[PDB]
Amino acid sequence: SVLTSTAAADCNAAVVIARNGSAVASPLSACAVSADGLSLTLTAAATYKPMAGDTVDVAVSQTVLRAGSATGPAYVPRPSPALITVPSP
Repeated sequence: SVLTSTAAADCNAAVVIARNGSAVASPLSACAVSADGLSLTLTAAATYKPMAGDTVDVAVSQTVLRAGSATGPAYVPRPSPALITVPSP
């Protein structure tokens, strides 16, 4: 997968970051993708630090991130947010 656009505003509109049902506004400052495209490379915001817990999902009906390619099928929300072992108690 690859991001169609990588502007600061565009990055925050692609995913929703929450913890215990409470979301976080503009949790990122930038975004990118790995060379092989098998993983994302997100730049965090300055309002939190790593403490081994978090969760993340994708915004409903978003089109910024597309699998296959930048012109392939788009991502859709998971049944539940995926786990991230970083910024939250």
